Amino acid sequence: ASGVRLAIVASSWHGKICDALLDGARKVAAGCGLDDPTVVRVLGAIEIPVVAQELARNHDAVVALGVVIRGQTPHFDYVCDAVTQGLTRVSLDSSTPIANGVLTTNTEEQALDRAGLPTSAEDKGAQATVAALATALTLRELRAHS
Amino acid sequence: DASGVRLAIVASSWHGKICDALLDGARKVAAGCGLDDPTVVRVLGAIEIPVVAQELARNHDAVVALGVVIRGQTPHFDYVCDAVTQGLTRVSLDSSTPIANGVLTTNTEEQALDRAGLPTSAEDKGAQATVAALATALTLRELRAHS
Amino acid sequence: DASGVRLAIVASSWHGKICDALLDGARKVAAGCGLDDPTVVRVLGAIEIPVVAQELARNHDAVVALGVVIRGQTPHFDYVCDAVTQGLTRVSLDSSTPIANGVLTTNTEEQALDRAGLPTSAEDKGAQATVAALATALTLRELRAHS
Amino acid sequence: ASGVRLAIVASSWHGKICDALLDGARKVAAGCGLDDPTVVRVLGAIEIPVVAQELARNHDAVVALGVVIRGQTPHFDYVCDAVTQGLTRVSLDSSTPIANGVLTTNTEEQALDRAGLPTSAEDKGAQATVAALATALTLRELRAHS
Amino acid sequence: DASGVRLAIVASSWHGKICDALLDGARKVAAGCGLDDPTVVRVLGAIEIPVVAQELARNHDAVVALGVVIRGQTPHFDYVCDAVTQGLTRVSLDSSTPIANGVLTTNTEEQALDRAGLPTSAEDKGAQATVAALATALTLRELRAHS
Ligand SMILES: O=c1[nH]c(Cl)c(CCCCOP(=O)(O)O)c(=O)[nH]1
Ligand SMILES: O=c1[nH]c(Cl)c(CCCCOP(=O)(O)O)c(=O)[nH]1
Ligand SMILES: O=c1[nH]c(Cl)c(CCCCOP(=O)(O)O)c(=O)[nH]1
Ligand SMILES: O=c1[nH]c(Cl)c(CCCCOP(=O)(O)O)c(=O)[nH]1
Ligand SMILES: O=c1[nH]c(Cl)c(CCCCOP(=O)(O)O)c(=O)[nH]1
Ligand SMILES: [K+]
Ligand SMILES: [K+]
Ligand SMILES: [K+]
Ligand SMILES: [K+]
Ligand SMILES: [K+]
Ligand SMILES: [K+]
Ligand SMILES: [K+]
Ligand SMILES: [K+]
Ligand SMILES: [K+]
Ligand SMILES: [K+]
Ligand SMILES: [K+]
Ligand SMILES: [K+]
Ligand SMILES: [K+]
Ligand SMILES: [K+]
Ligand SMILES: [K+]
Ligand SMILES: [K+]
Repeated sequence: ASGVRLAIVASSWHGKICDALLDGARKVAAGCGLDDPTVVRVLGAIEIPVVAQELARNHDAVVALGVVIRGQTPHFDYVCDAVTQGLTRVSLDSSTPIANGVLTTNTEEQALDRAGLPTSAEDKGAQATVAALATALTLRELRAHS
Repeated sequence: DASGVRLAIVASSWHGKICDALLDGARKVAAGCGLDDPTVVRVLGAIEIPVVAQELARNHDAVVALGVVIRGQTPHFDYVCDAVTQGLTRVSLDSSTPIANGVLTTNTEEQALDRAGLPTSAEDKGAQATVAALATALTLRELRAHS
Repeated sequence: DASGVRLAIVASSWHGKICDALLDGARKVAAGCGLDDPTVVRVLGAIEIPVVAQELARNHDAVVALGVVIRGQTPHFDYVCDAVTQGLTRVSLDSSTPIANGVLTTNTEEQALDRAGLPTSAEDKGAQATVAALATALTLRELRAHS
Repeated sequence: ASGVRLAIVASSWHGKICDALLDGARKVAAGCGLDDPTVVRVLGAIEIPVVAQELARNHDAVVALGVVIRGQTPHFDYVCDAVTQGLTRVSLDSSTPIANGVLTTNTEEQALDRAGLPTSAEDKGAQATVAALATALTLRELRAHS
Repeated sequence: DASGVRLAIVASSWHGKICDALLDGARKVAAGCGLDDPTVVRVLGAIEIPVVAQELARNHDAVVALGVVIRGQTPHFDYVCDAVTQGLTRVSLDSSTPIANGVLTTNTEEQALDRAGLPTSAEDKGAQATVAALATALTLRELRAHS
């Protein structure tokens, strides 16, 4: 994957968990021969699609990282609807994979469990970067050459 | 920071005290960041915000959307929140412009009060949404064309 | 006052009595604001509104959507309300024209009656939507080009 | 209303219920004096929008007929979501009424009761055709003419 | 006789054994209808299907979408299914190409196995989706311009 132009946009709402996701994505990127992907920080998940849209203009793949955790109101449902709709539209408008590393949990421990910390069951940042890179390589192979 | 950003704020009026409080928070953040004169526009309800947001996005770096939807006796709340979600999301991507989320969507009036940055509120979504708008605008300025 | 704005109203007919009442509300607000002859068009059910509202938006500053969707025995209500929600939101932004929300989405007949501005009704969604349509039309006029 | 150009697309999943919807639609078009409508069969509700899109290029109105009955899984919800987004989009892209004749029920009993059979409470194939026809005529009047 | 139709199949790999069974059902229908060599592409998860389906749609009469989403401990399952639903629906209509539904969306693994055309499965979702794809391609063929 050393030739792929990779972008990562990570939100900052719930800082420790977001850093963990990013750390996972970067390590997968580096392990695949990419030492310097484009990394951009935004505040919350609502801000990801617009930044992903900009990044997709000149990258083969964008990894979307963030953490939405349910509060006391229906607001959680609408934040996740907005991000779902936006990323989906961005990937199709740009014909570019936007990988899903945006945790959507009922609880904080569930998010921690999926963030790739030493005792976590899995790592979404890593998983989303693999998805982005595999899908970019597939698309490159399907498209025009040579 | 933030003094060159062209900010717009669109605020509904459906629950007066709450709406005015969100708008105050948005405006105080803008002033704190060197923005004394953002474009401020008022609409009746949340459903009116997207079309007005769309107009504003043509000549601003960021738009803050403020409103309050509180659940009543019917499914109506669900559809109002869906319309706004789809609309703001479409607007931000059609215009490549941050549309910051300061629209409260609550089960109770208590909860909305608690999130509007009134004296005894736990938090202020109006202030938070303005931080998001300004920061994303600045990020986009950095990402886009300059030499 | 809105004596210069071009208003259209599209009202469905499924549940006639409540629909006529919504229309009455809409027309009264219109007349009170200086508009005695808005464009009024009738459609069968709520699913017909967006396509007609689309046509009306090409020739008006605001469209008021009126209708009544009352829950039955099946999930069907959800998908009818979903469709109207997506459509009207699309139409408003495609045409950059306010499409005002006067479409009741209720669990019972009692609830729709209570929101249709009949004599003993708690409120009048037709009136409310119409105020939203005109105030938004006027706001947009002030925002857009004039010399 | 004898001058409107009418197309009907019906899915075949739950065949007995689908035919009764179609018969209801056919009776209303015949009673309103139409030149026999363009009638197309598709397998399930999921296929309706893409065929509706084709028919909409050559017709004043499309009647969409189908039956979705909830099963053991959440699949029902997503099937109904797809058809909702699709037809809505098709009607607005083409500026053409796409009438609602898609039953979305919990049980087979409920579908039967809405399919215009002798002991049925309602006739949705009929209801949808009236809506299509009336909306076609309304748009014809709103649009440009002498 | 579908020997003339250009068929693509995109299948995810999340839950490998089940995806493979779905693919096998698809292939068998395809081969039974005269198509020994359809375009087959593997993607990681269901989120990746729309963008690849879009690419396939430029060069094919029909695309079959195969995949498996099984609900976990969080609301994540709902959003993943919302994304796939919206994406595929958008792709079929942008490109006017049948995109057949072979994406399982189940609460349990047991449910998904039962729908995947295994020896003891109640039904075969892969086979079903392919019949839908091919049949819809043929219909569109007769509906469109020919002599
Ligand atoms: O990126 C993000 N993440 C999260 Cl967790 C939230 C808040 C989730 C909503 C919880 O708040 P409550 O519903 O007001 O208690 C957000 O807005 N944006
Ligand atoms: O900006 C807004 N805010 C709110 Cl709270 C509503 C009504 C919420 C619906 C509650 O009332 P009920 O469902 O009729 O009891 C709106 O339409 N537009
Ligand atoms: O404008 C409208 N209004 C209403 Cl109330 C309906 C019926 C929705 C409820 C259906 O009843 P069920 O068939 O028992 O679910 C509609 O289709 N179109
Ligand atoms: O036109 C249609 N109709 C119906 Cl009823 C279905 C399946 C309903 C899904 C129920 O099955 P289960 O959820 O697997 O038990 C479809 O796909 N397409
Ligand atoms: O193609 C797919 N399939 C599936 Cl099953 C998933 C997992 C959805 C369930 C996630 O588990 P949770 O994190 O425990 O909610 C996916 O992301 N992509
Ligand atoms: K790109
Ligand atoms: K929680
Ligand atoms: K990690
Ligand atoms: K702008
Ligand atoms: K309440
Ligand atoms: K405040
Ligand atoms: K730059
Ligand atoms: K207009
Ligand atoms: K009822
Ligand atoms: K009234
Ligand atoms: K102006
Ligand atoms: K047409
Ligand atoms: K059932
Ligand atoms: K005319
Ligand atoms: K094609
Ligand atoms: K499970």
